[PDB]
Amino acid sequence: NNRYSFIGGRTGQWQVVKIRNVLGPGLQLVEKVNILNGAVAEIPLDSAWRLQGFASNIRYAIRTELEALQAVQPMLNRAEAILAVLIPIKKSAQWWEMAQDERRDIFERESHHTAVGLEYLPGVAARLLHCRDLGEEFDFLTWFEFAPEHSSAFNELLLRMRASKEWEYVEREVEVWLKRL
Amino acid sequence: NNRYSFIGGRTGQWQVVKIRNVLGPGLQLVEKVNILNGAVAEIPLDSAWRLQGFASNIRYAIRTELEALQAVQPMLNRAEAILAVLIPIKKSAQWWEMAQDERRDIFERESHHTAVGLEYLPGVAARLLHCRDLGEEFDFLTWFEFAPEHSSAFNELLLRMRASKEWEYVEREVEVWLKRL
Ligand code: HEM
Ligand code: HEM
Repeated sequence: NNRYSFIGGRTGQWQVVKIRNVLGPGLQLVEKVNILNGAVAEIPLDSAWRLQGFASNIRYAIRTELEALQAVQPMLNRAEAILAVLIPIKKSAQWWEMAQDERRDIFERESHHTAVGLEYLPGVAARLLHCRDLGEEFDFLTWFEFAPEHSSAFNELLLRMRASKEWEYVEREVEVWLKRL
Repeated sequence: NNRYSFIGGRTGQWQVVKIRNVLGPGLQLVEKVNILNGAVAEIPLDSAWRLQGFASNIRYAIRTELEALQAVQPMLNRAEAILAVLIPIKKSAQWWEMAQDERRDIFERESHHTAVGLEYLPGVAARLLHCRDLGEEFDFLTWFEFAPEHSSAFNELLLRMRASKEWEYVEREVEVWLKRL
């Protein structure tokens, strides 16, 4: 199953440390996030929101970039990786109307998204889910986990990405900061 | 809503003319296809199969190709376009493991998918739905409609595509020929 749900509520594997509503409408503060490898039909009664997305095929990375990523990408659930961040992201209609070469050029040629990100592996385990096609309010769910010693580096990564040409097309973004229970 | 379901059975807006089980397991012959804008969990007991997929963003076409397509592409639902063909397609695992530059290279540089297809517009209207990400048995639902005068031209297009490098990665394919009721 390539579908995952993130339920904000009073149960889950992750305790919410804080929620930062970076751009556009935020997400209601909750105690925990519950991650499930499947679709959940309705938001539970005592829960505040449900996000969902699916794992999918590569859209932009070229073979040499994939080879570099797979060489350093860490697994999930490392013993030391007790911190995580869930960052749902929505991109603008102007982004989605662009052609494939236009979006690839902004993504890598102009913003160096992969090249910049590669600097912060193997410290940071990063994963991507897609959800525009499900009709969700966000387009992507991005997931990161790392040990506390890499907290400052991860903030530096965020600083760099938010200044990139690609981020001129981000129109909604929320950070859910988490600690493993 | 970008989700569409295709229910093969006794009712629908389209009459089945024939089903050509081109490659791999076919689809049961039915009287009609009912097309619904949205997901459907269950189908009538009278129905034999359900297909589903979603409309999505461009994955391969570059700006100059989009410009050429927009200049000649017809709209769906032309009064004259009383014939349609629903062609579900599944590509191999080897295809999906490839990186984005590798798949683009096969799609256009080697197979001339868009260049060949442009030769059959404006006669043929077309739409692409995606469903690998939904866990479906096919990867794509492709849709084509045209006036009867263009049936032989469409069959020629099929012949040219099935001979391309890209089609060496197609592992399941069915043609559901339809007439608008
Ligand atoms: C930590 C190191 C990172 C690496 C190695 C990395 C690498 C990548 C790669 C290779 C892709 C393209 C996947 C594809 O071709 O389908 C991608 C997509 C994406 N990443 Fe990153 N990334 C990193 C960090 C981040 C961060 C910090 C964020 C958000 C703050 C982020 C948000 C996204 C989004 C939204 C996409 C989807 C882009 C689109 O399809 O338009 N990534 N990432
Ligand atoms: C009739 C004229 C046609 C034109 C102008 C055309 C053009 C295109 C274009 C530009 C794309 C890329 C869409 C994107 O970038 O996301 C595409 C994708 C596709 N087309 Fe066609 N095409 C035609 C006919 C056909 C036929 C006859 C078939 C099957 C029998 C077909 C099957 C597909 C499939 C399966 C894809 C998705 C490829 C993938 O994502 O791997 N097309 N077409």
